[PDB]
Amino acid sequence: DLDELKKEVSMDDHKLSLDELHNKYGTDLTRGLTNARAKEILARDGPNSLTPPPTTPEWIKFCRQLFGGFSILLWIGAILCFLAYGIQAATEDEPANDNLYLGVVLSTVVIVTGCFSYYQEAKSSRIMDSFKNMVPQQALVIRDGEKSTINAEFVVAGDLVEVKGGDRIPADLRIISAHGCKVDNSSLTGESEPQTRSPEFSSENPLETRNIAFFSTNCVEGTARGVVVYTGDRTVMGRIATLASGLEVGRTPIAIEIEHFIHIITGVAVFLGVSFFILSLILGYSWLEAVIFLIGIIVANVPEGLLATVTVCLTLTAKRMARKNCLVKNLEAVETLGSTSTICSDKTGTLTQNRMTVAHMWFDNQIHEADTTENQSGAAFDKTSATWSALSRIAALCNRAVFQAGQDNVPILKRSVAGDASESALLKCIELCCGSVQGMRDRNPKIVEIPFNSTNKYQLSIHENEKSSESRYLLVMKGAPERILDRCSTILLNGAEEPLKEDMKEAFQNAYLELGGLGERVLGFCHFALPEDKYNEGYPFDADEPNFPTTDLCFVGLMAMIDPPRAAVPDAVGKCRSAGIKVIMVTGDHPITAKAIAKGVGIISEGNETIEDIAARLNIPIGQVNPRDAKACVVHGSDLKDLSTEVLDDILHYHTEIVFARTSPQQKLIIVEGCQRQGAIVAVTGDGVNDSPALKKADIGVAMGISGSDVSKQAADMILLDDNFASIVTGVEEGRLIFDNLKKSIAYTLTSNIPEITPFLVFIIGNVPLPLGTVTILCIDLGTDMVPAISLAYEQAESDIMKRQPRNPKTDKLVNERLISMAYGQIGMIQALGGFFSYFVILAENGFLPMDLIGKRVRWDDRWISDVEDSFGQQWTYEQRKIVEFTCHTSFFISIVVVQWADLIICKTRRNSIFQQGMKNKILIFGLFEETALAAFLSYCPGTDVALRMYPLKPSWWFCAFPYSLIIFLYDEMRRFIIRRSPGGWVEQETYY
Amino acid sequence: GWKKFLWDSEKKEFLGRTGSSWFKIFLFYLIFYGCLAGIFIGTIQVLLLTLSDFEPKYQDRVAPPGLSHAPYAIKTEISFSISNPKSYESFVKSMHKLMDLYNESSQAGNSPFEDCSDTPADYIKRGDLDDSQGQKKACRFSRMWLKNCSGLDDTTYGYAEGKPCVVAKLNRIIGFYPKPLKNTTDLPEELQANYNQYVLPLRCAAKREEDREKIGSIEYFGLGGYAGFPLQYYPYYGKRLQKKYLQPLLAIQFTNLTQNMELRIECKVYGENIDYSEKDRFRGRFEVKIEVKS
Ligand SMILES: C=C(/C=C\C[C@@H](O)[C@@H](O)[C@H](O)C/C=C/C=C\[C@@H](O)C[C@@H]1O[C@H](C[C@@H](O)[C@H](O)C[C@H]2O[C@H]([C@H](O)[C@H](O)CC[C@H](O)/C=C/[C@H](C)[C@@H](O)C[C@]3(O)O[C@H](C[C@@H](O)CCCCCCC[C@@]45C[C@@H](C)C[C@@](C)(O4)[C@@H](C[C@@H](C)CCCCC[C@@H](O)[C@H](O)[C@H](O)[C@@H](O)[C@H](O)[C@H]4O[C@H](C[C@H](O)[C@H](O)/C(C)=C/[C@H](O)C[C@@H](C)[C@H](O)C(=O)N/C=C/C(=O)NCCCO)[C@H](O)[C@@H](O)[C@@H]4O)O5)[C@H](O)[C@@H](O)[C@H]3O)C[C@@H](O)[C@@H]2O)[C@@H](O)[C@H](O)[C@H]1O)CC[C@H](O)[C@@H](O)[C@H](O)[C@H](C)C[C@H]1O[C@H](/C=C\[C@@H](O)[C@H](O)C[C@@H]2C[C@@H]3C[C@H](O2)[C@@H](CC[C@H]2O[C@H](CN)C[C@H]2O)O3)[C@@H](O)[C@H](O)[C@H]1O
Ligand SMILES: *[C@@H]1O[C@H](CO[C@@H]2O[C@@H](C)[C@@H](O)[C@@H](O)[C@@H]2O)[C@@H](O[C@@H]2O[C@H](CO)[C@@H](O[C@@H]3O[C@H](CO[C@H]4O[C@H](CO)[C@@H](O)[C@H](O)[C@@H]4O)[C@@H](O)[C@H](O[C@H]4O[C@H](CO)[C@@H](O)[C@H](O)[C@@H]4O)[C@@H]3O)[C@H](O)[C@H]2NC(C)=O)[C@H](O)[C@H]1NC(C)=O
Ligand SMILES: *[C@@H]1O[C@H](CO[C@@H]2O[C@@H](C)[C@@H](O)[C@@H](O)[C@@H]2O)[C@@H](O[C@@H]2O[C@H](CO)[C@@H](O[C@@H]3O[C@H](CO)[C@@H](O)[C@H](O[C@H]4O[C@H](CO)[C@@H](O)[C@H](O)[C@@H]4O)[C@@H]3O)[C@H](O)[C@H]2NC(C)=O)[C@H](O)[C@H]1NC(C)=O
Ligand SMILES: CCCCCCCC/C=C\CCCCCCCC(=O)OC[C@H](COP(=O)(O)OCC[N+](C)(C)C)OC(=O)CCCCCCC/C=C\CCCCCCCC
Ligand SMILES: CCCCCCCC/C=C\CCCCCCCC(=O)OC[C@H](COP(=O)(O)OCC[N+](C)(C)C)OC(=O)CCCCCCC/C=C\CCCCCCCC
Ligand SMILES: CCCCCCCC/C=C\CCCCCCCC(=O)OC[C@H](COP(=O)(O)OCC[N+](C)(C)C)OC(=O)CCCCCCC/C=C\CCCCCCCC
Ligand SMILES: CCCCCCCC/C=C\CCCCCCCC(=O)OC[C@H](COP(=O)(O)OCC[N+](C)(C)C)OC(=O)CCCCCCC/C=C\CCCCCCCC
Ligand SMILES: *[C@@H]1O[C@H](CO)[C@@H](O[C@@H]2O[C@H](CO)[C@@H](O)[C@H](O)[C@H]2NC(C)=O)[C@H](O)[C@H]1NC(C)=O
Ligand SMILES: CC(C)CCC[C@@H](C)[C@H]1CC[C@H]2[C@@H]3CC=C4C[C@@H](O)CC[C@]4(C)[C@H]3CC[C@]12C
Ligand SMILES: CC(C)CCC[C@@H](C)[C@H]1CC[C@H]2[C@@H]3CC=C4C[C@@H](O)CC[C@]4(C)[C@H]3CC[C@]12C
Ligand code: ALF
Ligand SMILES: [Mg+2]
Ligand code: NA
Ligand code: NA
Repeated sequence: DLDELKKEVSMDDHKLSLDELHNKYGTDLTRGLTNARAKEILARDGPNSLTPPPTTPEWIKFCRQLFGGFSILLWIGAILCFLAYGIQAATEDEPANDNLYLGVVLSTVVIVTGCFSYYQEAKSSRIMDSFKNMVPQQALVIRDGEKSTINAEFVVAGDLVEVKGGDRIPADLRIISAHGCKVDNSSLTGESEPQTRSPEFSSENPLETRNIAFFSTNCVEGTARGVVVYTGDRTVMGRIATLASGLEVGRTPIAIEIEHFIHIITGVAVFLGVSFFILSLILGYSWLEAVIFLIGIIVANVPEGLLATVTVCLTLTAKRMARKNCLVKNLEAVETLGSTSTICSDKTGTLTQNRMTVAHMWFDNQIHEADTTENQSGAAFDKTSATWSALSRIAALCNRAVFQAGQDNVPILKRSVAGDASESALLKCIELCCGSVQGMRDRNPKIVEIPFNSTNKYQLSIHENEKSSESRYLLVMKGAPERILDRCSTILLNGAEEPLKEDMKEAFQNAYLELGGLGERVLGFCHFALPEDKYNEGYPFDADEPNFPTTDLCFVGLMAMIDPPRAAVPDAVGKCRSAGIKVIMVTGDHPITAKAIAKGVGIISEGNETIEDIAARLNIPIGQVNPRDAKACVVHGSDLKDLSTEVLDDILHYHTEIVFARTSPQQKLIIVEGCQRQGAIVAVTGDGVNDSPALKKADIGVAMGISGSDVSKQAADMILLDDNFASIVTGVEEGRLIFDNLKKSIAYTLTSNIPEITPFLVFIIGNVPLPLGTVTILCIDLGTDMVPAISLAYEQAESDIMKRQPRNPKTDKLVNERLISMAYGQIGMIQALGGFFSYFVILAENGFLPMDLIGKRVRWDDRWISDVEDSFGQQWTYEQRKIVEFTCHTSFFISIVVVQWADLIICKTRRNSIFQQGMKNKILIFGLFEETALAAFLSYCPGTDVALRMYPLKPSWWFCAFPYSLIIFLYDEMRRFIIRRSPGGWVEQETYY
Repeated sequence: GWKKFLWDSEKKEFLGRTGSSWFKIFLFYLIFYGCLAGIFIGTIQVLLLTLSDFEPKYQDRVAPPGLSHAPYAIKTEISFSISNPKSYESFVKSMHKLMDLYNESSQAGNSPFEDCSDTPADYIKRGDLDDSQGQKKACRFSRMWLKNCSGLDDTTYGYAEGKPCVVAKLNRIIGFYPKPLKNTTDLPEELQANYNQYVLPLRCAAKREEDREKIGSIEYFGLGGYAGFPLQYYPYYGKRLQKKYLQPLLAIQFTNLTQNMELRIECKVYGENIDYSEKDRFRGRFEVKIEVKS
């Protein structure tokens, strides 16, 4: 699976003669292969079917998730926890259940988090399966001189294959004889343009020559013959499919950010452990205790719910998106749009509507503009002159297409029309502002029509005149404006007629160049009243000789047409450029059309200029001008084929408005790679199959949904179910938003680690009884903290997020040291002081003063010392002192909740004040209320001091943590004040997350 | 990377910052942590002002009182061989540590040990819990009162020939008045004989019905010859108001103990403000496992 040999541009043999090609493959042009030779080649090369990818079972991925994230740090502990049980059961000591209910709780945490990480794990694309559904089941092959329909898989290289309008090309063929055959190279070019396949050769590029039919296409009309040159994994869209299924997915930014966050966390956990080991050796503890202490500190620094919390956080935004018809297959992708700095878009079908629409019209020496928007929300074109009526008669009569039966329900533009795109566009415009064409057509009976000719270059027909006062004959004709201009001598001005003097002939030339320069295709319409005296109502004008005056006609006016852009395309492109996002057009379309749509949508701002434009404005050769004076550049695919790596880097490094035209799919992949190379995230928005290799290697794919295909839909990460381009703007707002929110929730969940680890550090150092218990740390981490932190995600913006430039990937991170300095350094420290304060209060009120607590652990823990003297001389049994220690765990946990109130409030806003933003978030309020109700419930419910070991508190204790909370609030409030008044100062480069 | 992020010589940076940054950050954390320490200390001083020196504010976690014992047995088991002397050393060292506080040399002079009734008597109130009349006075408790377990005659206290002693003690509680059961028709079997209102009775027995036969003669030694605690040593006024205070003790000799067999002996005190707990096996009663294997 050599990827480089698949990135190279394809090669072929269309230059050889028919006979020569047969020598290269071994066949008969009039008899084909023999059943013996055909089967022999069937055993030699293999079947004509795209093969399937290697598949990954699911017990594999779920298990992978088990030994991942920091679940490894938790395994060392669940397993260690059991080891101690085995030792107790085999050494015969305690039948109690502490160790075990912990190995079971830790194991359960790992199993549940695994489920949460799976829900987020990239889904497994079925690129090849969709692709495989492409090839039809039975082809028509001519063997031994007879026609037979055989399984397409049984087609080999060399035999004769016949195709008919409506069938799919079973393999890569070399046309030998055609009869008006046309193919739809949508899958390779990206255009529904009907190309024609002729046995003769016409271009050095195999993709442009007509003597080659391509797999993955269909013969729209006509019949043809040919020879099989490529079958299987060797075909063109076959090389593209094989490249698509074998192009890595990448690693999203949210993931890389999670990697960095994990790294940071594990760093401080191993630092604190190595430090308390050297300390435990300087004080005296044995090696068994020093090693056990190390393991305890590391595991204690792991936050059980921050990974699952990030999953819930991302899911709520994906639902908000689902409300605006924006569905994301990958949850991680949701964020990629906000971090994108360069959007590579497709034109036909994505930037436009892929529906030829009448754009501009010429009549009465005046250019008129028509509404070319989906929902018809614009300006009419003044339907009050007689000229327009005559124009409607010309176009509506000299047109053979008709709406498809049963469209009486859909609107006028989205209905199906059988015919060319020009006659269809004209029919739709006339049916739009002139009523039903079916009655307009039956109101005037067509007598004789002479079809479009390759020599005449026009289309004409005569019909009766519905004037009940004029029984004469009407003649109408349409065609290229130059040919029709050479056939007129009058002009229908404002209704009356006038001669064709050079004044209006020059006005017609300037109008032709005006509509032509607009990237539009123009046509000319003229008509004439046949004199009923020289051609009576009974005379039949058989289409044989000159029965109609070719010249001396009456020209009425020109009519242009082009594929317009979707409604919110210009506004969305402008919004993206406003946010500092570089827009680049990439399409396999003609550079004239591509450039016109670029200037019309905002890619090439009006005023910027290309090197050819400067050479034309000055009238000098192009090799003289300097390329640095040109901001925008149009790069052609043929030229793109011959360019080095550095040249592409310079093209993107010096030109701000770029457009790649006539580019194949492999080149699309190359351009995306040229972007990522420097160091930016890329988003590709497409519709057809040639966007598949560009959507796979990009960082995020956006597929349309209504106007797309199944390959682009399955190979994308985000789907736009209504083809509303504006969803891209919404996604760039929400991405940044959901980015700024993860920081707040992370700081919130990282602040409570300190008041959770410090008690054990004091237990081993200062030799005081144990302040905080294991069953309390677990109830906090998975209970109280979750709801307030999941609610932080719903927070609104502070400033206009659509104004700042895209974040930098190498420097701006998600978790930086500025956060650690706040959670681990300033807020968590105060929380620890409040907890220890409530602790000392509980022990001082019951008889154990602070001076007598230092140095007691050895006797405070012993299970056989039933006489422990306190500061007043009383004698406490073992269970009696243990009850007080547990009541201290309960009040410590309640102190944590009290300080989390002020932490959730100071974490609500990173910069702004609370009196500005406001407490409009109902989930946060509910979080505080529930957080308090749960603590009261865990302490006061009967049977809790039996099950969980939490005793009731006396009402005076609940107020020992209040001052610390107010202080936290005031400190952070003054913190978020100097940042506002002083931008760029010490407080900013030291505490601004 | 490796080398640069450690020391570059153009910006004169170490680990990432310059000389003045480490100073700004160190000074900030010094001032911050200093304020933190001062605030914690102030909030602890107001706490020293809240509480009283002669009485714990809350006395609900220590009631009723426990019942501890010497020796110091781990897992509540007293197992020793009558031949190997290095088997009951850990026990004697404890027993001795406890009795070493009742030496007559310590109890001398008028203060603060006054001579009290040689026979059980009633309570004695030395006033309130104040500093007005200085250090209160506590009754003297002589060693010799315990007859065969005093370490004065047979230092070992009995462990030498298969006859051990167990000095039981009631947990000291401030302002706690012991209340014995009255002579009414409802009273345990044992307590009927020798009802001395002024004595809190202590009586040991066998946990299981079978072990009864295997346990011999429980001989209690105490004040006045009774198997209890004299009410005159109460109440206790606390360390601050009654330093040099001695709590009564009761010796128990388990004579005629079957050899080479684990015996479960449960001792229990009786009284009104005495209540046992199924969770705390030392509240009012206590359990001992004795096995004189020889
Ligand atoms: C399951 C776990 C593990 C344990 C769980 C545990 O609890 C339970 O399961 C229990 O185990 C249950 C298991 C039961 C198993 C069986 C039982 O059923 C059955 C029953 O067990 C009962 C016992 C049971 O009752 C026991 O007691 C249970 C406890 O066990 C542990 C004990 O304490 C302790 O182990 C007792 C065991 C024994 O003592 C061990 C002895 C040693 C092995 C050894 O020494 C003996 C001996 O020598 O070994 C020999 C074999 C040799 O080959 C070995 C080779 C030795 C190698 C030597 C190299 C050393 C070394 C190593 C180098 C790397 C570094 C280096 C520096 O040192 C370097 C230096 C060199 C150069 C040194 C060379 C020295 C040479 C030494 C050697 O040669 C040998 O000694 C020599 O060969 C000898 O032969 C010889 O005799 C030598 O003797 C001498 C040697 C010296 O002694 C020795 O060297 C010494 C002193 C060294 C000193 O350090 C030196 C010092 C002075 C010092 O250096 C010094 O100078 N300082 C001077 C300072 C100074 O000047 N200052 C001047 C000042 C001026 O200013 C002599 O010197 C030498 O010369 C001589 O050569 O090299 C050989 O065999 C023999 O010789 C043997 O005797 C403790 C516990 O395990 C357990 O409680 C039995 O009584 C009963 O009969 C039986 O039936 C997972 C843990 C949990 O995760 C965790 O929770 C854990 O539980 C907590 C941490 C517990 C802690 O907290 C608890 C309370 C609550 C906790 O539980 C909560 O959980 C807290 C949590 C924590 C966190 C936070 C929070 O809270 C919670 C939240 C977490 C959740 O939320 C999170 C989110 N936030 C998520 C989630 O995680 O988690 C407490 O209760 C605990 O107590 C407490 O620990
Ligand atoms: C409370 O009283 C304790 C007992 O007091 C004794 O009896 C009372 C009634 C009075 O008559 C009093 O005057 C008596 O002293 C008292 O403890 C006693 O302290 C002395 C002084 O250290 C100890 O004497 C020393 O004994 C050892 C050997 O002891 C053996 O027996 C004991 C058990 O009794 C075991 O524990 C030991 O392991 C030994 O098996 C002698 O080797 C030691 O020699 C020293 O003196 C000689 C001269 O006699 C010198 O030549 C040597 O160099 C040594 O300096 C002593 O003779 C005595 O053993 C000890 N009794 C007990 C039972 O332990 C206790 O200190 C008093 N406490 C307070 C707070 O008042
Ligand atoms: C605590 O209580 C016991 C028992 O009291 C008795 O039972 C209570 C539940 C309640 O009903 C009391 O009213 C009731 O007395 C006290 O000890 C008892 O004392 C009496 C009197 O000495 C004894 O009765 C004696 O019984 C003998 C045979 O068992 C008999 O020979 C004795 O004769 C004496 O009295 C007769 C007159 O009846 C006289 O003629 C004789 O000359 C001789 O004096 C006598 O009847 C009980 O046996 C005792 N009970 C026990 C269990 O020993 C006890 O003194 C009291 N303690 C205190 C400090 O108050
Ligand atoms: C009983 C007692 C209780 C004890 C409780 C202890 C609780 C522990 C509390 C906190 C733990 C602190 C551990 C250290 C945390 C450092 C954070 C860290 O490592 O985060 C990682 C950052 C990366 O950040 P980034 O991605 O933005 O980088 C982008 C770089 N780009 C873009 C240029 C490429 O790396 C960096 O910051 C660079 C690394 C800097 C390391 C500094 C080490 C300082 C540690 C100790 C100093 C002690 C001195 C005391 C004496 C003072 C003098 C009086
Ligand atoms: C000694 C004890 C120490 C304790 C320390 C811990 C304290 C932490 C707990 C509570 C702190 C409360 C802080 C009060 C802040 C009030 C701020 C405020 O009022 O700013 C006014 C805002 C701004 O409005 P605007 O101009 O933007 O509107 C524009 C409207 N347009 C658009 C229509 C024009 O108005 C709004 O936010 C809209 C109205 C919102 C009203 C919120 C009322 C609820 C407040 C607190 C809930 C109680 C929690 C209790 C937890 C304990 C559980 C047992
Ligand atoms: C917003 C999203 C929230 C997501 C969170 C998920 C919600 C989780 C919901 C429920 C899980 C809670 C399970 C608690 C299990 C307690 C088991 C227990 O109590 O069993 C009692 C045993 C009995 O032992 P025995 O038979 O020997 O007694 C003999 C006594 N004799 C002989 C003296 C009579 O005692 C022992 O095991 C003693 C050891 C005690 C072990 C306690 C372990 C509890 C661990 C974590 C608790 C966290 C749950 C907090 C609630 C959150 C609500 C949202
Ligand atoms: C129970 C828990 C109690 C907790 C109470 C905590 C109270 C302690 C609060 C603050 C004490 C720390 C003060 C540290 C002052 C020395 C810091 C220093 O050396 O700073 C130098 C800079 C001036 O250098 P530069 O920026 O011009 O150079 C530019 C250089 N380049 C480029 C690096 C930016 O200083 C500046 O910027 C000015 C920044 C000064 C920092 C203001 C922070 C104020 C925070 C809290 C005060 C509010 C307390 C409310 C308590 C109510 C209690 C009921
Ligand atoms: C102490 O216990 C012993 C038994 O160990 C008792 O003496 C036994 O008495 C029976 C008769 O009931 C004799 O058959 C045995 O031979 C005796 N054995 C010994 C070793 O003497 C003795 O009466 C008990 N004494 C006390 C005071 O309880
Ligand atoms: C703004 C700052 C300076 C105000 C600080 C107020 C201090 C002095 C207040 C706040 C909360 C108070 C404590 C609240 C509850 C109790 C429990 C009671 O049984 C003894 C007093 C004690 C321990 C109080 C002592 C005084 C105290 C610590
Ligand atoms: C707002 C901040 C900066 C004020 C901090 C005030 C500090 C410096 C004050 C608050 C309470 C004070 C303590 C109150 C009581 C005592 C007991 C006395 O026998 C020695 C001094 C000592 C220990 C004081 C030292 C200074 C102290 C700790
Ligand atoms: F629509 Al084409 F590339 F632009 F797919
Ligand atoms: Mg397309
Ligand atoms: Na945490
Ligand atoms: Na992708």
